Amino acid sequence: YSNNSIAIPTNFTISVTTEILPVSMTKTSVDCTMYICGDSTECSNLLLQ
Amino acid sequence: FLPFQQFGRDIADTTDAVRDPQTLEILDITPCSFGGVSVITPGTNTSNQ
Ligand SMILES: *[C@@H]1O[C@H](CO)[C@@H](O[C@@H]2O[C@H](CO)[C@@H](O)[C@H](O)[C@H]2NC(C)=O)[C@H](O)[C@H]1NC(C)=O
Repeated sequence: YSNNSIAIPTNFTISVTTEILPVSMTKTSVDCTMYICGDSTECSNLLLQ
Repeated sequence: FLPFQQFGRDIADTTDAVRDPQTLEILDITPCSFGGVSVITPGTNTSNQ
């Protein structure tokens, strides 16, 4: 730093860079009566509470 | 199966295969249910199709 000195460029360069971004995630679906009680009929009537 | 094994388990640690105690053959176990159907409708105010 001085108070009557300046620096100027005489040349240049072209630069290419990258940038990654997420957008979406996985879609899922569920069914309780299959997950909780599998294939029982007795558990279905209790889950119906 | 190896000659001394009687059961088979899946990644969820639930039984999926068995050995018949009399013929010594392997049987898969599969669910019998299909509740997840999707219904496309154009609105009951227009039609019942
Ligand atoms: C400004 O910068 C460019 C960037 O390289 C300089 O170009 C190089 O200059 C000399 C001239 O042929 C060679 O060493 C290289 O071949 C040039 N670049 C390439 C890609 O070949 C240029 O000389 C600079 N200008 C000044 C006045 O310094």
